[PDB]
Amino acid sequence: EVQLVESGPGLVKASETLSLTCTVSGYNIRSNNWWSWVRQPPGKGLEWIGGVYANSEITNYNSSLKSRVSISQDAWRNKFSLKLKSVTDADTAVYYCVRGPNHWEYFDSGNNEYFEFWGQGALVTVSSA
Amino acid sequence: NNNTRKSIRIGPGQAFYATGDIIGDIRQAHCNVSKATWNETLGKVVKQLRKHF
Amino acid sequence: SALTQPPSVSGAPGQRVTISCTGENYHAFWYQQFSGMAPKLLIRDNDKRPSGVSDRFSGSKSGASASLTITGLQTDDEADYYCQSYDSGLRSYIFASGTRLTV
Ligand SMILES: *[C@@H]1O[C@H](CO)[C@@H](O[C@@H]2O[C@H](CO)[C@@H](O[C@@H]3O[C@H](CO[C@H]4O[C@H](CO)[C@@H](O)[C@H](O)[C@@H]4O)[C@@H](O)[C@H](O[C@H]4O[C@H](CO)[C@@H](O)[C@H](O)[C@@H]4O[C@H]4O[C@H](CO)[C@@H](O)[C@H](O)[C@@H]4O[C@H]4O[C@H](CO)[C@@H](O)[C@H](O)[C@@H]4O)[C@@H]3O)[C@H](O)[C@H]2NC(C)=O)[C@H](O)[C@H]1NC(C)=O
Ligand SMILES: *[C@@H]1O[C@H](CO)[C@@H](O[C@@H]2O[C@H](CO)[C@@H](O[C@@H]3O[C@H](CO)[C@@H](O)[C@H](O[C@H]4O[C@H](CO)[C@@H](O)[C@H](O)[C@@H]4O)[C@@H]3O)[C@H](O)[C@H]2NC(C)=O)[C@H](O)[C@H]1NC(C)=O
Ligand SMILES: *[C@@H]1O[C@H](CO)[C@@H](O)[C@H](O)[C@H]1NC(C)=O
Ligand SMILES: *[C@@H]1O[C@H](CO)[C@@H](O)[C@H](O)[C@H]1NC(C)=O
Repeated sequence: EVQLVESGPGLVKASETLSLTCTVSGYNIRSNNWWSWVRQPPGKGLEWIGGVYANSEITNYNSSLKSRVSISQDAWRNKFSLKLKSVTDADTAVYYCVRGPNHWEYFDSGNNEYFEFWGQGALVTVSSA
Repeated sequence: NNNTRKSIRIGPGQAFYATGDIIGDIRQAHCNVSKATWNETLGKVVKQLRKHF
Repeated sequence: SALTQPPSVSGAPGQRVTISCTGENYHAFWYQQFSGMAPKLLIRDNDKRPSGVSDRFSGSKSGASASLTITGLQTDDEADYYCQSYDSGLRSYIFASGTRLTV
Protein backbone atom coordinates (compact mmCIF):
# COMPACT_ATOMS: atom_id res chain seq x y z
CA GLU A 1 0.00 0.00 0.00
CA VAL A 2 2.77 2.41 -0.93
CA GLN A 3 2.04 5.98 -2.09
CA LEU A 4 5.36 7.72 -2.70
CA VAL A 5 5.11 11.53 -2.60
CA GLU A 6 8.25 13.45 -3.53
CA SER A 7 9.37 17.06 -3.40
CA GLY A 8 12.64 18.52 -4.62
CA PRO A 9 13.99 22.08 -4.63
CA GLY A 10 11.93 23.02 -7.69
CA LEU A 11 14.64 24.70 -9.78
CA VAL A 12 18.35 24.07 -9.24
CA LYS A 13 21.15 26.12 -10.79
CA ALA A 14 24.14 24.67 -12.60
CA SER A 15 27.03 23.14 -10.64
CA GLU A 16 24.93 22.93 -7.47
CA THR A 17 23.82 19.66 -5.91
CA LEU A 18 20.09 18.96 -5.78
CA SER A 19 18.24 16.60 -3.46
CA LEU A 20 14.89 14.85 -3.37
CA THR A 21 13.13 12.84 -0.67
CA CYS A 22 10.26 10.44 -1.38
CA THR A 23 7.86 10.39 1.56
CA VAL A 24 6.58 6.81 1.88
CA SER A 25 3.04 6.41 3.18
CA GLY A 26 0.87 3.42 4.00
CA TYR A 27 3.89 1.12 4.27
CA ASN A 28 6.97 0.77 6.43
CA ILE A 29 10.50 1.30 5.13
CA ARG A 30 11.63 -2.16 6.29
CA SER A 31 10.55 -4.97 3.97
CA ASN A 32 13.70 -6.63 2.54
CA ASN A 33 13.12 -4.77 -0.75
CA TRP A 34 15.25 -2.36 -2.76
CA TRP A 35 14.42 1.35 -2.47
CA SER A 36 15.73 2.95 -5.66
CA TRP A 37 15.49 5.86 -8.11
CA VAL A 38 15.19 6.43 -11.86
CA ARG A 39 15.11 9.32 -14.36
CA GLN A 40 13.30 9.89 -17.67
CA PRO A 41 14.90 12.69 -19.70
CA PRO A 42 12.61 13.73 -22.57
CA GLY A 43 13.59 11.44 -25.39
CA LYS A 44 15.99 8.78 -24.09
CA GLY A 45 14.74 5.96 -21.88
CA LEU A 46 14.11 5.48 -18.16
CA GLU A 47 17.73 5.82 -17.06
CA TRP A 48 18.25 4.31 -13.59
CA ILE A 49 20.66 5.02 -10.74
CA GLY A 50 20.48 2.61 -7.81
CA GLY A 51 18.95 1.86 -4.46
CA VAL A 52 19.45 1.56 -0.72
CA TYR A 53 17.94 -1.75 0.48
CA ALA A 54 15.48 -0.57 3.04
CA ASN A 55 17.59 0.42 6.00
CA SER A 56 21.04 -1.13 5.74
CA GLU A 57 24.22 0.67 4.61
CA ILE A 58 24.37 -1.45 1.45
CA THR A 59 24.01 0.09 -2.02
CA ASN A 60 24.54 -0.41 -5.73
CA TYR A 61 24.96 2.42 -8.21
CA ASN A 62 24.73 3.26 -11.92
CA SER A 63 28.21 3.00 -13.38
CA SER A 64 26.57 3.74 -16.74
CA LEU A 65 26.73 7.37 -15.71
CA LYS A 66 29.13 7.19 -12.73
CA SER A 67 29.41 6.86 -8.92
CA ARG A 68 28.59 10.50 -8.02
CA VAL A 69 25.57 9.73 -5.85
CA SER A 70 25.63 8.81 -2.14
CA ILE A 71 21.96 8.04 -1.44
CA SER A 72 20.89 7.45 2.19
CA GLN A 73 17.70 6.08 3.72
CA ASP A 74 16.74 7.89 6.95
CA ALA A 75 13.84 5.95 8.51
CA TRP A 76 11.66 6.60 11.59
CA ARG A 77 10.20 9.39 9.45
CA ASN A 78 9.80 7.46 6.16
CA LYS A 79 12.25 9.60 4.17
CA PHE A 80 14.05 8.37 1.10
CA SER A 81 16.69 11.01 0.41
CA LEU A 82 18.53 11.18 -2.95
CA LYS A 83 21.68 13.29 -3.33
CA LEU A 84 23.30 14.18 -6.69
CA LYS A 85 26.88 15.46 -6.76
CA SER A 86 28.62 17.62 -9.40
CA VAL A 87 25.63 18.17 -11.65
CA THR A 88 25.92 19.77 -15.07
CA ASP A 89 23.16 21.07 -17.32
CA ALA A 90 23.05 17.70 -19.11
CA ASP A 91 21.44 15.99 -16.09
CA THR A 92 17.96 17.54 -16.39
CA ALA A 93 15.14 14.98 -16.41
CA VAL A 94 11.99 13.93 -14.57
CA TYR A 95 12.81 11.84 -11.51
CA TYR A 96 10.84 8.85 -10.24
CA CYS A 97 11.38 6.79 -7.09
CA VAL A 98 10.52 3.11 -7.02
CA ARG A 99 10.80 0.11 -4.69
CA GLY A 100 11.66 -3.50 -5.39
CA PRO A 101 9.69 -6.74 -5.44
CA ASN A 102 9.51 -7.42 -1.65
CA HIS A 103 11.58 -10.58 -1.35
CA TRP A 104 10.99 -13.07 1.45
CA GLU A 105 14.56 -13.88 2.54
CA TYR A 106 17.09 -11.08 2.06
CA PHE A 107 18.10 -11.93 -1.52
CA ASP A 108 15.68 -14.44 -3.03
CA SER A 109 15.58 -13.12 -6.59
CA GLY A 110 19.19 -13.59 -7.65
CA ASN A 111 19.37 -10.63 -10.03
CA ASN A 112 15.88 -9.53 -11.02
CA GLU A 113 14.60 -6.81 -8.60
CA TYR A 114 12.20 -5.44 -11.19
CA PHE A 115 10.86 -1.94 -10.49
CA GLU A 116 7.19 -2.36 -9.68
CA PHE A 117 5.87 0.67 -7.72
CA TRP A 118 6.47 4.04 -9.39
CA GLY A 119 5.15 6.67 -7.04
CA GLN A 120 4.50 10.05 -8.66
CA GLY A 121 7.57 11.46 -10.40
CA ALA A 122 9.15 14.89 -9.94
CA LEU A 123 11.12 17.06 -12.35
CA VAL A 124 13.97 19.54 -11.85
CA THR A 125 15.84 21.45 -14.58
CA VAL A 126 19.48 22.43 -14.06
CA SER A 127 20.83 25.55 -15.74
CA SER A 128 23.22 28.41 -15.04
CA ALA A 129 20.59 30.94 -16.16
CA ASN B 1 17.11 -11.22 11.06
CA ASN B 2 20.25 -9.13 11.18
CA ASN B 3 20.57 -6.81 14.18
CA THR B 4 23.14 -4.25 15.30
CA ARG B 5 25.23 -3.58 18.39
CA LYS B 6 25.22 -0.26 20.21
CA SER B 7 27.59 0.47 23.08
CA ILE B 8 25.94 2.38 25.92
CA ARG B 9 28.38 3.67 28.55
CA ILE B 10 27.25 3.34 32.18
CA GLY B 11 30.30 4.40 34.19
CA PRO B 12 34.06 4.73 34.13
CA GLY B 13 35.23 1.80 32.03
CA GLN B 14 31.93 -0.10 31.68
CA ALA B 15 30.18 -0.48 28.32
CA PHE B 16 26.70 -1.98 28.03
CA TYR B 17 26.24 -3.67 24.65
CA ALA B 18 22.62 -2.92 23.79
CA THR B 19 20.70 -3.69 20.61
CA GLY B 20 20.42 -0.99 17.96
CA ASP B 21 18.19 -1.54 14.94
CA ILE B 22 16.72 -4.58 13.24
CA ILE B 23 17.69 -4.53 9.56
CA GLY B 24 14.89 -6.04 7.52
CA ASP B 25 11.53 -7.56 8.41
CA ILE B 26 10.58 -9.63 11.43
CA ARG B 27 10.36 -13.23 10.33
CA GLN B 28 10.11 -15.96 12.93
CA ALA B 29 12.92 -18.14 14.30
CA HIS B 30 12.60 -21.83 13.62
CA CYS B 31 14.32 -25.23 13.47
CA ASN B 32 12.85 -27.60 10.97
CA VAL B 33 13.39 -31.37 11.35
CA SER B 34 13.25 -34.13 8.75
CA LYS B 35 9.90 -35.89 8.59
CA ALA B 36 10.45 -39.37 7.19
CA THR B 37 13.41 -39.62 9.57
CA TRP B 38 11.48 -38.53 12.65
CA ASN B 39 8.70 -40.96 11.77
CA GLU B 40 11.09 -43.90 11.41
CA THR B 41 13.10 -43.00 14.51
CA LEU B 42 9.97 -42.63 16.60
CA GLY B 43 8.99 -46.05 15.25
CA LYS B 44 12.18 -47.65 16.53
CA VAL B 45 11.58 -46.23 20.00
CA VAL B 46 8.19 -47.92 20.33
CA LYS B 47 9.51 -51.35 19.32
CA GLN B 48 12.21 -51.26 22.01
CA LEU B 49 10.01 -49.66 24.65
CA ARG B 50 7.30 -52.31 24.26
CA LYS B 51 9.74 -54.79 25.84
CA HIS B 52 9.05 -53.15 29.21
CA PHE B 53 5.34 -52.31 28.89
CA SER C 1 25.25 -6.29 -25.19
CA ALA C 2 22.67 -3.51 -25.07
CA LEU C 3 19.14 -4.16 -26.30
CA THR C 4 17.28 -2.53 -29.20
CA GLN C 5 13.60 -2.17 -30.12
CA PRO C 6 11.65 -1.15 -33.26
CA PRO C 7 11.06 2.62 -33.08
CA SER C 8 7.32 2.54 -33.81
CA VAL C 9 4.30 0.33 -34.44
CA SER C 10 0.89 0.87 -35.99
CA GLY C 11 -2.42 -0.94 -36.29
CA ALA C 12 -6.16 -0.36 -36.54
CA PRO C 13 -8.44 -1.33 -33.64
CA GLY C 14 -9.64 -4.89 -33.19
CA GLN C 15 -6.28 -6.44 -33.99
CA ARG C 16 -3.72 -8.93 -32.68
CA VAL C 17 -0.26 -7.34 -32.65
CA THR C 18 2.93 -8.29 -30.80
CA ILE C 19 5.83 -6.10 -29.68
CA SER C 20 9.10 -8.01 -29.74
CA CYS C 21 12.49 -7.55 -28.09
CA THR C 22 16.08 -8.54 -28.95
CA GLY C 23 18.58 -10.81 -27.23
CA GLU C 24 19.17 -13.23 -22.59
CA ASN C 25 19.17 -15.95 -19.89
CA TYR C 26 17.17 -13.79 -17.47
CA HIS C 27 13.52 -12.78 -17.50
CA ALA C 28 12.02 -9.65 -19.04
CA PHE C 29 9.56 -7.01 -17.86
CA TRP C 30 7.26 -4.74 -19.87
CA TYR C 31 6.21 -1.22 -18.86
CA GLN C 32 3.56 1.05 -20.35
CA GLN C 33 3.72 4.83 -20.22
CA PHE C 34 0.90 7.28 -20.91
CA SER C 35 2.01 10.67 -22.22
CA GLY C 36 2.41 12.87 -19.16
CA MET C 37 1.75 10.04 -16.69
CA ALA C 38 4.05 7.99 -14.48
CA PRO C 39 5.05 4.59 -15.91
CA LYS C 40 3.48 1.43 -14.53
CA LEU C 41 4.69 -2.15 -14.63
CA LEU C 42 2.60 -4.22 -17.03
CA ILE C 43 4.29 -7.62 -17.55
CA ARG C 44 6.79 -9.28 -15.19
CA ASP C 45 8.24 -12.75 -14.80
CA ASN C 46 7.88 -13.55 -18.37
CA ASP C 47 4.18 -14.28 -18.21
CA LYS C 48 3.00 -13.98 -14.57
CA ARG C 49 0.63 -11.12 -15.29
CA PRO C 50 0.24 -8.83 -12.23
CA SER C 51 -3.03 -7.73 -10.65
CA GLY C 52 -5.06 -4.76 -11.87
CA VAL C 53 -3.80 -4.84 -15.47
CA SER C 54 -5.92 -5.87 -18.43
CA ASP C 55 -6.13 -9.58 -19.19
CA ARG C 56 -5.63 -8.69 -22.87
CA PHE C 57 -1.87 -8.62 -22.28
CA SER C 58 0.15 -11.83 -22.41
CA GLY C 59 3.91 -12.26 -22.53
CA SER C 60 6.10 -15.17 -23.59
CA LYS C 61 9.80 -15.89 -23.98
CA SER C 62 11.36 -17.45 -27.07
CA GLY C 63 14.85 -18.90 -27.48
CA ALA C 64 16.50 -15.48 -27.31
CA SER C 65 13.60 -13.02 -27.63
CA ALA C 66 10.46 -12.12 -25.71
CA SER C 67 7.26 -10.55 -27.00
CA LEU C 68 3.90 -9.63 -25.50
CA THR C 69 0.63 -9.97 -27.39
CA ILE C 70 -2.49 -7.82 -27.08
CA THR C 71 -6.00 -8.59 -28.33
CA GLY C 72 -8.56 -6.01 -29.39
CA LEU C 73 -6.48 -2.85 -29.73
CA GLN C 74 -8.14 0.19 -28.19
CA THR C 75 -7.33 3.90 -28.30
CA ASP C 76 -6.45 3.97 -24.59
CA ASP C 77 -3.45 1.72 -25.40
CA GLU C 78 -1.53 4.28 -27.49
CA ALA C 79 1.09 4.38 -24.73
CA ASP C 80 4.77 3.57 -25.10
CA TYR C 81 6.12 0.14 -24.21
CA TYR C 82 9.52 -0.74 -22.75
CA CYS C 83 11.55 -3.96 -22.67
CA GLN C 84 13.32 -4.29 -19.33
CA SER C 85 15.90 -6.91 -18.35
CA TYR C 86 19.30 -7.38 -16.73
CA ASP C 87 22.47 -8.37 -18.55
CA SER C 88 26.04 -9.43 -17.78
CA GLY C 89 27.49 -6.01 -18.52
CA LEU C 90 28.56 -6.71 -14.92
CA ARG C 91 25.72 -4.49 -13.64
CA SER C 92 23.33 -1.92 -14.79
CA TYR C 93 19.92 -2.96 -16.17
CA ILE C 94 20.17 -2.39 -19.90
CA PHE C 95 16.51 -2.06 -20.89
CA ALA C 96 16.18 -0.64 -24.40
CA SER C 97 14.23 2.32 -25.74
CA GLY C 98 10.48 2.05 -26.18
CA THR C 99 8.02 1.86 -29.06
CA ARG C 100 4.81 3.87 -29.04
CA LEU C 101 1.59 2.16 -30.11
CA THR C 102 -0.30 4.08 -32.79
CA VAL C 103 -3.92 3.33 -33.63
C1 LIG D 1 11.67 -24.97 7.53
O1 LIG D 1 10.57 -25.33 6.74
C2 LIG D 1 9.88 -24.21 6.17
C3 LIG D 1 8.70 -24.78 5.43
O2 LIG D 1 8.47 -26.13 5.81
C4 LIG D 1 10.82 -23.39 5.28
O3 LIG D 1 10.17 -22.17 4.98
C5 LIG D 1 9.79 -22.06 3.60
O4 LIG D 1 10.77 -21.35 2.84
C6 LIG D 1 10.43 -21.21 1.45
C7 LIG D 1 11.61 -20.54 0.78
O5 LIG D 1 12.46 -19.91 1.73
C8 LIG D 1 9.14 -20.42 1.33
O6 LIG D 1 8.78 -20.31 -0.05
C9 LIG D 1 8.39 -18.94 -0.26
O7 LIG D 1 7.06 -18.81 0.12
C10 LIG D 1 6.63 -17.49 0.03
C11 LIG D 1 5.34 -17.42 0.79
O8 LIG D 1 4.44 -16.60 0.08
C12 LIG D 1 3.40 -16.20 0.98
O9 LIG D 1 2.50 -15.32 0.34
C13 LIG D 1 1.79 -15.88 -0.77
C14 LIG D 1 0.96 -14.77 -1.37
O10 LIG D 1 1.53 -14.43 -2.62
C15 LIG D 1 0.94 -17.03 -0.25
O11 LIG D 1 0.22 -17.60 -1.32
C16 LIG D 1 1.84 -18.09 0.37
O12 LIG D 1 1.05 -19.16 0.85
C17 LIG D 1 2.68 -17.49 1.48
O13 LIG D 1 1.77 -17.20 2.53
C18 LIG D 1 6.47 -17.20 -1.44
O14 LIG D 1 6.00 -15.88 -1.61
C19 LIG D 1 7.81 -17.37 -2.16
O15 LIG D 1 7.55 -17.41 -3.54
C20 LIG D 1 8.30 -16.39 -4.21
O16 LIG D 1 9.55 -16.88 -4.62
C21 LIG D 1 9.49 -18.04 -5.47
C22 LIG D 1 10.92 -18.43 -5.76
O17 LIG D 1 11.70 -17.25 -5.79
C23 LIG D 1 8.69 -17.69 -6.73
O18 LIG D 1 8.54 -18.85 -7.52
C24 LIG D 1 7.32 -17.17 -6.34
O19 LIG D 1 6.58 -16.85 -7.50
C25 LIG D 1 7.46 -15.98 -5.42
O20 LIG D 1 8.13 -14.99 -6.17
C26 LIG D 1 7.86 -13.74 -5.51
O21 LIG D 1 8.96 -13.37 -4.71
C27 LIG D 1 10.21 -13.21 -5.39
C28 LIG D 1 11.23 -12.79 -4.36
O22 LIG D 1 12.07 -11.80 -4.94
C29 LIG D 1 10.04 -12.16 -6.50
O23 LIG D 1 11.23 -12.11 -7.26
C30 LIG D 1 8.89 -12.54 -7.40
O24 LIG D 1 8.74 -11.57 -8.41
C31 LIG D 1 7.63 -12.69 -6.59
O25 LIG D 1 7.43 -11.43 -5.98
C32 LIG D 1 6.13 -10.93 -6.33
O26 LIG D 1 5.10 -11.85 -5.98
C33 LIG D 1 4.80 -12.04 -4.58
C34 LIG D 1 3.60 -12.96 -4.51
O27 LIG D 1 4.02 -14.28 -4.84
C35 LIG D 1 4.53 -10.70 -3.94
O28 LIG D 1 4.30 -10.89 -2.56
C36 LIG D 1 5.74 -9.83 -4.14
O29 LIG D 1 5.56 -8.61 -3.45
C37 LIG D 1 5.97 -9.59 -5.60
O30 LIG D 1 4.80 -8.92 -6.03
C38 LIG D 1 8.57 -18.63 -1.75
O31 LIG D 1 8.05 -19.68 -2.52
C39 LIG D 1 8.03 -21.11 2.10
O32 LIG D 1 6.83 -20.34 2.07
C40 LIG D 1 8.46 -21.32 3.55
N1 LIG D 1 7.43 -22.03 4.29
C41 LIG D 1 6.81 -21.51 5.35
C42 LIG D 1 5.78 -22.39 6.00
O33 LIG D 1 7.06 -20.39 5.77
C43 LIG D 1 12.13 -23.07 5.99
O34 LIG D 1 13.06 -22.53 5.06
C44 LIG D 1 12.71 -24.30 6.65
N2 LIG D 1 13.89 -23.95 7.44
C45 LIG D 1 15.08 -23.67 6.90
C46 LIG D 1 16.17 -23.34 7.86
O35 LIG D 1 15.26 -23.67 5.69
C1 LIG E 1 12.67 3.70 19.37
O1 LIG E 1 12.30 5.02 19.66
C2 LIG E 1 13.43 5.90 19.61
C3 LIG E 1 12.94 7.25 20.08
O2 LIG E 1 12.12 7.12 21.23
C4 LIG E 1 14.01 5.93 18.20
O3 LIG E 1 15.24 6.65 18.29
C5 LIG E 1 15.37 7.58 17.21
O4 LIG E 1 16.25 7.07 16.24
C6 LIG E 1 16.40 7.93 15.10
C7 LIG E 1 17.29 7.19 14.13
O5 LIG E 1 18.30 6.46 14.81
C8 LIG E 1 16.96 9.28 15.52
O6 LIG E 1 16.90 10.14 14.39
C9 LIG E 1 18.03 11.03 14.37
O7 LIG E 1 17.59 12.36 14.37
C10 LIG E 1 18.64 13.31 14.46
C11 LIG E 1 18.01 14.67 14.60
O8 LIG E 1 16.83 14.69 13.80
C12 LIG E 1 19.51 13.19 13.20
O9 LIG E 1 20.66 13.99 13.37
C13 LIG E 1 19.94 11.72 12.93
O10 LIG E 1 20.44 11.63 11.62
C14 LIG E 1 21.87 11.61 11.61
O11 LIG E 1 22.33 10.46 10.97
C15 LIG E 1 21.79 10.24 9.63
C16 LIG E 1 22.50 9.03 9.07
O12 LIG E 1 23.87 9.38 8.91
C17 LIG E 1 21.96 11.50 8.75
O13 LIG E 1 21.16 11.37 7.59
C18 LIG E 1 21.55 12.77 9.51
O14 LIG E 1 21.79 13.92 8.71
C19 LIG E 1 22.27 12.83 10.84
O15 LIG E 1 23.66 12.79 10.52
C20 LIG E 1 18.79 10.74 13.09
O16 LIG E 1 17.93 10.92 11.97
C21 LIG E 1 16.14 9.89 16.65
O17 LIG E 1 16.80 11.03 17.18
C22 LIG E 1 15.94 8.88 17.77
N1 LIG E 1 15.08 9.43 18.81
C23 LIG E 1 15.50 10.32 19.70
C24 LIG E 1 14.49 10.79 20.70
O18 LIG E 1 16.65 10.74 19.71
C25 LIG E 1 14.29 4.53 17.69
O19 LIG E 1 14.58 4.57 16.30
C26 LIG E 1 13.10 3.61 17.92
N2 LIG E 1 13.44 2.24 17.58
C27 LIG E 1 13.65 1.81 16.33
C28 LIG E 1 13.99 0.37 16.18
O20 LIG E 1 13.56 2.57 15.37
C1 LIG F 1 19.79 -29.30 7.09
O1 LIG F 1 20.75 -28.37 6.58
C2 LIG F 1 21.80 -28.99 5.84
C3 LIG F 1 22.80 -27.91 5.51
O2 LIG F 1 23.53 -28.22 4.33
C4 LIG F 1 21.22 -29.66 4.60
O3 LIG F 1 22.26 -30.32 3.90
C5 LIG F 1 20.15 -30.66 5.01
O4 LIG F 1 19.50 -31.17 3.85
C6 LIG F 1 19.11 -30.03 5.93
N1 LIG F 1 18.20 -31.04 6.43
C7 LIG F 1 17.02 -30.75 6.99
C8 LIG F 1 16.21 -31.93 7.45
O5 LIG F 1 16.63 -29.60 7.13
C1 LIG G 1 4.33 -42.19 9.87
O1 LIG G 1 3.60 -41.67 10.98
C2 LIG G 1 2.26 -42.18 11.09
C3 LIG G 1 1.62 -41.46 12.25
O2 LIG G 1 0.86 -42.35 13.06
C4 LIG G 1 2.29 -43.69 11.25
O3 LIG G 1 0.95 -44.19 11.28
C5 LIG G 1 3.06 -44.34 10.11
O4 LIG G 1 3.20 -45.73 10.35
C6 LIG G 1 4.44 -43.71 9.99
N1 LIG G 1 5.17 -44.27 8.86
C7 LIG G 1 5.95 -45.34 8.96
C8 LIG G 1 6.63 -45.77 7.69
O5 LIG G 1 6.11 -45.95 10.01
